[PDB]
This record gives sequence, C-alpha cells and structure tokens, in this order.
Amino acid sequence: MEQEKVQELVSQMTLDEKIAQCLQLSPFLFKGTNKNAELTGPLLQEMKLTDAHTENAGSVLGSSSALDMIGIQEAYLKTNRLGIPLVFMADVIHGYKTVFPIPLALGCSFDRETVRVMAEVSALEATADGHHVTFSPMLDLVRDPRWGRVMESTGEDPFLNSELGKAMVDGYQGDASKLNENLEQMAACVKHFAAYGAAEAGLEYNTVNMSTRELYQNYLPAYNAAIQAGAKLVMTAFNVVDGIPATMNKWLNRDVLRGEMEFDGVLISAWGAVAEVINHGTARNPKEAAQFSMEAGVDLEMMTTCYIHELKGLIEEGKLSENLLDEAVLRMLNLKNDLGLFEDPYRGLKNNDRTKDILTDESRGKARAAGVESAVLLENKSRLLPLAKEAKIALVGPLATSPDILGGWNVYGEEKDGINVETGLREVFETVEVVSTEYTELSEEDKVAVKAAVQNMDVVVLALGEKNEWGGEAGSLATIRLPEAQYQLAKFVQTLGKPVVITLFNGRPLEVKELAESSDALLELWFPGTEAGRVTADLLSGASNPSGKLSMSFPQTTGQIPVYYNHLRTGRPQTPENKGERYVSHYLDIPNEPFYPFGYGKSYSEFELKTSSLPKELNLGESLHVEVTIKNISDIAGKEVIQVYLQDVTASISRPVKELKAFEKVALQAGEEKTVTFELTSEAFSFYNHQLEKVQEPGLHRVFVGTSSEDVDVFEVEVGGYVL
Amino acid sequence: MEQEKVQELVSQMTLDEKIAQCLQLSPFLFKGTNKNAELTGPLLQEMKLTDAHTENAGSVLGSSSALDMIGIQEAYLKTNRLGIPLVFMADVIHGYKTVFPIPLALGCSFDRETVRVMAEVSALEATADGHHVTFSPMLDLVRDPRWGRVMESTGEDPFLNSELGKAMVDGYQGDASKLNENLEQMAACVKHFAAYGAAEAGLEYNTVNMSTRELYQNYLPAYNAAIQAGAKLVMTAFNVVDGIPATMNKWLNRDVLRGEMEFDGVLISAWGAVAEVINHGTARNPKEAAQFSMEAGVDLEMMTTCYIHELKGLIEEGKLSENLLDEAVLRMLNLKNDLGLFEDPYRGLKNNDRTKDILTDESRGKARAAGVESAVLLENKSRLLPLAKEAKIALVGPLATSPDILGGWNVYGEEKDGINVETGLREVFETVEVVSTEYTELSEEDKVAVKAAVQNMDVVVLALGEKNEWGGEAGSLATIRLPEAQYQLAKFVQTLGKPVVITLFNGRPLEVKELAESSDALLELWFPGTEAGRVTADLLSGASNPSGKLSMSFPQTTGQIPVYYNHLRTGRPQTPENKGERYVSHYLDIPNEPFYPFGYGKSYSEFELKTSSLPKELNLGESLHVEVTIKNISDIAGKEVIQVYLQDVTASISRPVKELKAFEKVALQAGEEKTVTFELTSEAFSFYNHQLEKVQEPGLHRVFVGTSSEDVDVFEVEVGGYVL
Ligand SMILES: OC[C@H]1O[C@@H](O)[C@H](O)[C@@H](O)[C@@H]1O
Ligand SMILES: OC[C@H]1O[C@@H](O)[C@H](O)[C@@H](O)[C@@H]1O
Ligand SMILES: [Mg+2]
Ligand SMILES: [Mg+2]
Repeated sequence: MEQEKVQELVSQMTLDEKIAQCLQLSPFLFKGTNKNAELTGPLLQEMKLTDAHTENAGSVLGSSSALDMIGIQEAYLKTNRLGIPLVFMADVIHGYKTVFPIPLALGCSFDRETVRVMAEVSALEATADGHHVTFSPMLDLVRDPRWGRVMESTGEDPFLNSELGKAMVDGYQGDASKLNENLEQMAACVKHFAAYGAAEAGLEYNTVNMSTRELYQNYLPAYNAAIQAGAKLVMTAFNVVDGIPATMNKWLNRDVLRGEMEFDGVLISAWGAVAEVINHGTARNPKEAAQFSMEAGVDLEMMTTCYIHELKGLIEEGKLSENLLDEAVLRMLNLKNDLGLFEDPYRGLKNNDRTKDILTDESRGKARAAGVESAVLLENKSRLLPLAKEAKIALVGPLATSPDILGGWNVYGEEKDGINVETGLREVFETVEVVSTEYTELSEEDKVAVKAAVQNMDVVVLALGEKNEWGGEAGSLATIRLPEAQYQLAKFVQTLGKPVVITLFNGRPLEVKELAESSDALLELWFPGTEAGRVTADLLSGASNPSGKLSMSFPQTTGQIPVYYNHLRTGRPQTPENKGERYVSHYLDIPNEPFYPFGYGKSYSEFELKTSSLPKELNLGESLHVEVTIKNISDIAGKEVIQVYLQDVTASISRPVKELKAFEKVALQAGEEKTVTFELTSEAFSFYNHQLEKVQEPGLHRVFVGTSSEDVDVFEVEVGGYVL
Repeated sequence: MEQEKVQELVSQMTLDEKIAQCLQLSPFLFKGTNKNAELTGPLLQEMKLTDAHTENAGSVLGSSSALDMIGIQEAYLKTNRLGIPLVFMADVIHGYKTVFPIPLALGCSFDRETVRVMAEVSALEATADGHHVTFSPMLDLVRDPRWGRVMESTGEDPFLNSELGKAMVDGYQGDASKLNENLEQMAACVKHFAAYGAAEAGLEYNTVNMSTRELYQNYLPAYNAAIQAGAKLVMTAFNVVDGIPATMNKWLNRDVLRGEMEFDGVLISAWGAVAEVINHGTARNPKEAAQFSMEAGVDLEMMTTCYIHELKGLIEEGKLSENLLDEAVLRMLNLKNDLGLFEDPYRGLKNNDRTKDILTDESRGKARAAGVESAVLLENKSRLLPLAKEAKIALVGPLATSPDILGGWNVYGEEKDGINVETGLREVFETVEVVSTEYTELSEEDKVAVKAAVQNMDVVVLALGEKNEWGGEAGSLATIRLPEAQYQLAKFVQTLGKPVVITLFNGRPLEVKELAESSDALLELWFPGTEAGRVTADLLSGASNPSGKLSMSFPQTTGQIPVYYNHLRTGRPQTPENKGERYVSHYLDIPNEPFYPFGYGKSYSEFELKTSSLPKELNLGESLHVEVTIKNISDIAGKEVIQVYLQDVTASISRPVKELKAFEKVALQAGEEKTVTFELTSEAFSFYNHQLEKVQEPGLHRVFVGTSSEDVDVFEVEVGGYVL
C-alpha cells in the first residue's frame, strides 16, 4: 500500500494500540495457535497480558509451522480494529528443514555463492512455512573460541565476515525493494548490534570492552556492510558496549546505527534484552528500562513487557515523547508493507500449500555441496587421502553413528532426515566395520572392540567430536578441548599400527595438536548439516576434493586465546633472528603462532600462483589492481582460495601485520590455468585514526598474495603524492 | 642550589650537551667504572657512542655498587664542562640486599605500614650503595596471571593498589621536598604509564586495548595516587594505549600525565621503548622515533640512541622546537637539584662508607615480619596447622632445599644470604628428614626416597613451586600450572597416609585446585625474600599466625581468565535461584567463581565483626562513616583484615558488583575487642560516565563489611538530595 495510507494508519491508532505494536510474543500467546495451547493461560497470567495486548501485538516469533501462522493470523485479523497484520519472525541461521553447514563452516568455504545459495534455500523453505523474517546473518567478530556462539559467526576477519554477510542478505532477501512480490525471499535481520563476540573470558553474556577506535576498525564493519546491502532489520546485543547495555545505548543506536549507518528499519531487542538492562544495573525498574530503550530507538521488545506495561504512563507524565512511539510504529508498519502484508497477510500461503518446496532433493544436493566446500583438510601425511573405494574401513568413535551432525542453532531441522557418518560411508565403501563409542568415555570393552575392527580392516576412520549442546548460545567452555576420553581414543588407535584419518565434528576451534600428532590425516567437517555423512564420504573418497580454509585460528592451547592473524607487531616482535632470546614477545611454554592459521587448508591438488607486475607507487585515492595467474599442476581437479592481504608498515596507529582485503575461490581442472583480478580500492589502505577519522596516510604498504595468511609472496607499494 | 642557577645552566649548555643530558647509559659505558670493563668497547662501538656523548650523558642506570658510582661520578665531573653531575637510577623493586616479599605478596598483606617499611629499608640500603632513584612502585592493574609481571603489582584492585603505592612512595622518599637533605631516602619512579598489565593473552609486551572510560576508571587511578603523593619520576610503558605506543602517545603523556595529573618531573622511557616505537609501526626510523617521543614529553631515553643521534638534525631542520629540549633538560636538572647533587654529587657517601647500613639484623627482622604479614593460608583442614615444635616432619619437594626464594626482580640480593626452607625449619623443629626433588621431574628413585622419609616421620611439609625465571619480565605462561611433575608428587604424597601441608612458592596465581584436594593444608608463601625459610617455619609452628588475604583471584583453570572480584553483573547473572538453567551467564565445565577470591585468607584465630548502625540516607557529597567492632573469640592472638566494599546498584554506566573502598588490618589478642572507623568520602561513590566526567549520581548503594569479598554483611544507603 501507498505511504500516505501507512501514515494514515499511525494517525488512527490509539495510544494503547501503538504501544502494543512494539511487542513481540511466542505463537502460543495468541488465540488460534495450533501447538502448545496448554501453555497459553499460565504464561499470559505470569506476563500480565490481556486480550487488548495480544489482539494488538506487533509480531510473533518462533511460529511452529504454516498452519500455526495461518491460524494465528486468521484469528488475529478477525479481532484487530484497523486490520494491521502480524509480522512473523524466526531463527533461520543455517537452514530451515534442509540444514546447511554451521556459519563458521560456511566461513571456511571462502565462497560467497555457497553462502548466498544457503540463504536462498533457507528462505524458500522458511517462507513455505509462513515466516517473514529471519534472525540472520550473525556478524559478530570472534577471536575467542571458548564462546559457544562462534559457530554462528564466519570467524576472525572483518572483511570475510562483511563479504559473506552481504552474500547472506542477498540470498535471503534478493531485491529488497520487491519483498512485497518475491514471496520466496524474506527479510533479514542483522545481529547482534554490537560487539557481542568479545565477551570477556568467553563467558556467555559477559562484559565487552574495547576502545571506540577498535570498535569502528574491527567490530562494526560487517554490520555496516549488511546494512548498506539492504538488510531490513537489526537486532540489539546482550552485552554492554562501553559500559552501557547495547539495547539502551543511545550513542550506539541513535548516533551510530541510525545516524552514521543510516539504518531506518526496525530495531528489535534480543530476547528479553529490554528488561535485562535492569540486571545490568543501568535501569532501576521496568519503567526506566522502557524509557531508556525507547530513547535508544528500540522498536520491538522481544518477549518482555516493559513497553506494554510502562509506555502509557511515561507518555502521559511527559517523561517520553509520543513522537518516538509514532516513529517506532511507522517503522513496524513499513516493514509489514515492505513484506506485502497489507495486500496479502498470509504471504503467498493462503490458497497455496508450499509443503512440496521443503526438503527437496535439489535443496539436499545444495546442502551437500555447501558441506564439501566448507570442510577443511588440516593434515594428510603421505597421501593417505583420498581413500580408494575398495579400502576396508574401521569406522570408530562417538561420531561413527551419532545423528547429532546438524549443528547448533538448528530450530527446525530434524535428525531423522540427516545422514550419519556410517550411512554416508556405506553408500560409497563396500567394506566398513563400525565400533561406536560414547562421547565422554573410553571403556576396556570399547578398546577390545576397536582393536578387533582395526585388525580386520586396512584404515581407520576415527570420528570424533562435540555434542552440539556444548556450543551455541550459553555453551561456553573454559577449556577448548574435546572430552579427554576422545584424545585417549585417538592415542590408543594410533598404537594399532594402521593408518588413521580423523574426521572431526565440532562448532568451535579446539585444541587439536594431540589429534594431528596421533593420526595421518585430519579433516575438519565442523557440523555440515543434513547431508553430513555424504559430505564426509565424498571428501574421504575423493568424489570431492577438500577446499575449505580456516576462517578462525586454531590455538596451540586454551591459554593462547585470543590468537588471530591480524595482530599488532608490538615493540619487541619475535623474529627468526632473535627467537630464543628472553626479552621479546613470547611465551615460555608454547609458540606465538596458533597451531593452524587463518586461511590454512590442504587439497588433493597442487597449485602454482604468480602475481603480475605491480606498480611501485600509487597516488592517494588510487586503486591497486592485482592480477594473479593460477595453475593446477596436478592430475586432480580442485579449488584453491586466492587471498590478498595488505599491511600498513608505519602509521599514526600501530596497524595489523596483515589484513585480508580480497579473496576468490578458483576451480581448476588438472592442468588448467586461470587469471583473476582484484581491485583494492583506496578504502582498503585506509583506517580509523586516534580522532576516529577514516583516513588514508601516505607511506609504505606491503601486498601479500597467496593461499593462506602465511603462504604468500610479498610486494611493496609506496603511496603518496596527490589525491585522485 | 637556587633555581636561577639551574636556569643559567640550561642557558649555557650547547645543543649537543642538552641532547646528551637526555640519554641514560649502563655504568660500564662510562670511564671510571669498576666492573664489566670488558663489555665497554664493543657496546660503545655498536651504539656509536663517543666520549662527547658519554662525558655529557644525563644518567646512569644499574650501577653495581657504591664504588662503581663514585668512580664514575668522579671521572665524569673531572671532564664535564659545566659541572652537571650524573643521576644514578636502579631497579629496587622489593628490596635491595635485604630482599622483602615480591610486590604481589605485599599486596596480600593488606598492610600499608608493611609496604612503607619495605620501601624505607630498600632506600636505606640502595642509597648506601650510591643509588638516587628507584624504578618503583609498579602500579599496573593486573587481571591476567599468565603475565609474568603480575609479581610486581599488588593485584587486581585499583584501591588497594593506589593505597599501597602511596605507602611505597612515602617509604622511599619521605618528605619529597627534602630529598636534598634526607640522604637515606631516594626518588621513586612510578611505572609503567599506562595499562601495561592488560597485555592481551598474558603475552609479554603484547597489545593492550580498553575504552578510554575503563582506562580512567580502573587503570589510571593508582598511578595518579602515587603522582599526587609526590612521586618524582614516571616511566613509560612498552604497550600501545589505544593503538599508540605509550612512549610516543601525546594525549597520554602531555594531556593526561602532565596536564590532568599535573606531573612536572622527569618522564623516562622504559628500556629501549623510544627505539621500539619503530617496531610497533608508528615511526619509520630513529629520526621519527626521536621526534614523536620528544613531542610526547619523554625526557630521558633509556639505553637507545634515537635522541643522541637525531635531535640535532630535527632541531636544525625546524622539525622540532629547541624549547621542548630545554624543557626536558630543565626537568633533568631540577631532579638533580632535588637530590642535592649540585652541593654533594656523591649523595652522602664520599667521606662516609655506609656498608654498616646494608643487610642489618634489624632490616632482616623487618623482612621476616613482612613475609609473615604477606603469606596466605588457603586451606587448613582439621587444624593440622600450627604444627608442634616436636612434630616429626618429612620435608619434601623442589622447594625443600632450593635457594631460589628471593623472587624475581631481585637485581642486588644474594641467595647465599637467604634462608631456605630446610634451614628455616631446622631452627624450629628438632626432627626433619629432607628429600629434595627437581622442579620438573619425578623419578622412581625420588618416590622411593620420599616414601621412606614419610614412613619415618609424622607429617609432610610438601614444598612446591616455581623457579623465579618462570615469571618476571618476559616470563609469560600460557597455562598457569606448575610443572606436571609437581602435581604428580602431591598425588603421590597423598597416597602415603600422613597429613600433608603444601608450602607453595610462586610469583603468580596458579591452578591450585589439585593441590588443595591432595593435601590437608595449603600455605601460599609467594616468594618471601631473604628470610623465606624463617617466615615459613614461624607460620607453620604458630610463632606467627597467617594473616594475608588474596590480592588477586586464583582461577579455577587457565581458561577462566580474566576472573576478578570487581566484575559487572551482566544482563543474565547466575544467581542461587537460577543456578542450573541454561540461558544464564555460566560455563558448561567450571564454576563462575574463582577457586579462591579476592580478600580471602584463613587464620589460626576466629573473629567476630559487628557494624554500628548506619544511616539509611546520605546527601550527595557527604561521607559515609562506617564503624566496625571486631573481637577475637579464640584463644590464639591474630590479625584480621576488615574490608569495606561499595556497590552502585543502578547507574548510567553498568558498575561493578563490588569495589573495595576501605581496609584495615587489626591485631587482637585472645578475647580482645577493638573498634575501627572508616570514612568513605563521596569520591568512593563516584565514577566516570560515558562523557568521561567524574560524577556522583543520586541513588541506591550497598555497603559490604567483612573479611573477604565474599564473607560480608550488607547494608543499603540511599544517596540523594542536596550536595555537601
Ligand atoms: O628488564 C629490563 C631490561 O633489561 C635489559 O638488560 C634487557 O636487555 C631489556 O630487554 C629489558 O627490558
Ligand atoms: O536462545 C534464544 C532465547 O530462547 C529462549 O527460549 C530462552 O528462554 C532465552 O533465554 C534465549 O536467549
Ligand atoms: Mg602508513
Ligand atoms: Mg547509582
């Protein structure tokens, strides 16, 4: 509908209707739900919600199905005075029913198209079941694998996170201006604004603190990129940002997000985050919480009641302007209008059962392809991998048969539809003997069984990993190790004298030195989703060739955290020249280097790269064009991730030794050669100074081209002169 | 001498003389040294120093003795054109020849007079050996025990650190305006400006980053308190402060230190930190390092050559004002004048040998007393301690005979003068059988010998600990554990069936859960210094009653870091009510609480505390007076540390759940009662807001009175109304 009519609607709403429009509830709080109706009476009572509230609520989250949505929306519209439909939102993080790899794995793909396809399939399915908005992409920069929510991020690099966040937004939304016509696309919601991933000591919901300059330099760019690409909503974070809970942080939300970033859509609280400013000690009671959160521009309170119970009194007493409320309401109505809800409140579903669009073989093949892009081959000593299809496999461990391979933040996908490692392997390999063990134990009976199977077979596929519940939200591990029984299993298997491949399933970087050293090959599958066992067999058999690269460093030990590629030099860097000397930046007990670095991953192929001759000088404002020729010099088709880093050698702020500024994943047949070109604009040379200006300074830069943050050629360019 | 004559010197100095005045050298770079003459030629060549530089250098650091000083100063004044004596500086950190407990141990004393006496003795001795300045107190707030330099700090509380820093400054300097007359006192130098203890991942020299507000709130107060108390010098830090190396950080050193803190003394670089701004990538070469360091107000370059080789070109070329150089020179000459050097360049020694003042029995008694104040009794199950003098003791382990008990940052103290654990115990206990073991090994032979000694005796004193070189500068440990052989030893000794007291020697919090569980008693001696074994024997025997309290939290495990008592609440605190629920701030694998908290320590005595009735309301600007009656209800004399904490329940910044704001250690005979009063001024109620203003806001505060950060009674005070 026309904008004037949307505005007319705000004019016609009562104060009570406006206030309720800013409330989001679970589906079973509404009449006409078709699941958990037993919960309705008591929770309404505990939250002090009445029909006047629920008949005028703005939004539902976590609808259980299309029939839930239709039932709720049909009942709601029979009673709603002005005919303002509900907007339905859901956590579609890495797939709906067809589950794709967890986002940290998708990070390791270094493949924008993989990420866009994942998001496109997710929306196809989730719109089929009645959802209008997804709480994705998650764009929190992560340096601390203790935090269980690293699985939701694409990792430690702001540029990669930025690029892949744009890819996700494009996949969910397509052309954002046509979300009222394209009903298999859905609105995206960027989360969590901001810097949630810096939770101190890896502890869920904990303190975040960093300088404003560092917040701009590293922690804000991915949110900004997704906002500029047209993400429709933004969601607040649970943490303080410089001492003030994000939800009520007016500088963050009004000055940065709405002002500088020019975001003009709905700002939704994380769950209960409005009320939880009271816990943080920055609001005395729900009245202050409501006032401060509305002052900060939070439009939609997720499942708490501060707005609903307090806004009327604040407005009547003159402590809050009703204009702020009208602004929030208008943004809510505009979101609904963008989704087409005033013309079709059922968004395509009313006369059109799209059941058939869910969990198709096509979508499954795309989830398999995502998993084979995202896995990272970490070790392969003496070409153990790929295995011949006639290889006799002893498949042993806790991940041999476990159906828990879909990942955390899987709200809608079902394990009954997933493919476990055994099932995947048996489709490919004729001879497999299986010995399942428990996740946290290694018995004498297990050892006897394992030794028998290994003796019978020729190679060991040792399937290790995490239960998904050991990560995700409020899954913090102080020690980033598998259960000790799993390391003991690996040590035992090594003694048996056969070659061992470890296929590792997990949601965070772990201490894997003991695994790498106890086996011949190490394949990081992360959690691949629905097709996990087929992803695993295809990579092991060579039907697919591993091409993922680490998007997050793997520490030597827990106590190395945080360790990351884009670090500062210090005043006393350890060099090859001074290594062993006491008075330099080092640990007495471990190397400075992570066990594996950003951008690292192995392949069954071998590749050669060469960079075309670069200018020795550049003007300010001028782009650097980097041309790279890559050849596959092996007999095996595969993909390589070409990475380009920049370093600012001297600056008014100490700058990182490298920062990723371009990447492309290149597919090459045996012997095939291709040429790729990158443009590093002057923005790539730029950074935030002590006064928070984004600046470009003349001086020397180094340009690194290669296949990891370590395996690079280095070039120098002197920037100066005039500004183009 | 008169100020006009000091200014006349500056006026008469040549540019080259003024430049060299800003250089500090090791003693053996000067003619007339009496030690390490073999190091002189090679190092002069490598630094490209000539006679013209050395005959005009401003200062010596690390003279080896009084005769070293006299020889150097005598030669220097024979050749110096204007008669500007050298100033001699040294690292006197926790004692000179009489070595006192390491600073982290002194923090555990919670005893201002102990710290002042330590610094007084240090100065008595250090002046007797010709030193004018010490590079102490170290006031870096520490929350990360991976960092080896925690041993230099008094711990994780800014108030404690502030109070003890002031005590050290008072001890070293006495009345600062009389340093020209009181020649057994010396100048103090506050270090390291600023925030060095926040080194990321515990890694030496590594990146520090925090918000400006947090810098002011927590990281600057102790420096400021020492500066306001009259500390003569400040030394720069190695780290970046918000991306700019402290040494060339103009905002930090010009705006904050000289401006806001009103410091007008010598700012000296940490060792090589001027040259090292190059390594950090914020200066391209020595010429820039010199320019930016002088712009930032660094007066004295410690053992690098940027100033000496580059200032003349910078000033001649008009890139740097000669007036900044004149300001630095005037500060150097004012220090020298403050120390009386223009009247007596030998500061009391030329005709007065003060060897009689070094390592006196009185000074040894003071060090023992400091050691018994600073040790922390952590466990004492079943009243194992104190031991009877007739107790038959098997003394076993790596600290049984090791002479390494003086601590890190012990430049001048000698192990031959220290008292080891065996020697200390045999002065007190008639029957001791000793089995020494290695720091990192546990052999079969050791086990046989330990088993035999334990069989023979009745109780085991298991002496474990760190070598001092595993801490101090560039002694970072990623895992804060003793060598695993020592945990294996404690496990072994537990099997032998006799009661075990573990006496732990160390420079950092460690993972001690496995020790506490493998023994009946656990006594944290840190490194007590020269009287170590007598301290140990006196506490074990009950001649002294433990009275130290932790000034730094002991983590559950390395991955809990950082963990500290003055933490924020979060939006989802774990409470006794919700413990067990998933969606709260917790770890899956460990408690939120540290293994032992701030302000914890046991005693042989038992105490009862009662707080007198408190007002329910307070005006803004008004002090709260807290009166506490304490009684020793046991038959054993002892000391207790009464602690007072304040909480700001609601604020415009999320405030810590508690902050220490007063403490007093109270000595009580059996059955004795005393009353102590504390004034919490309005400053105790104040904090830095989002604008960096220091404010007091009306509202609710809680007042906690007790004997640790956990063992407290709680009161509420509503602050509001008018101001004063
Ligand atoms: O410990 C203070 C200084 O001592 C010197 O001898 C070392 O060479 C320096 O690297 C160190 O910072
Ligand atoms: O995980 C998202 C949210 O889900 C809800 O079911 C929980 O009650 C919240 O504590 C949580 O933040
Ligand atoms: Mg530069
Ligand atoms: Mg308050």
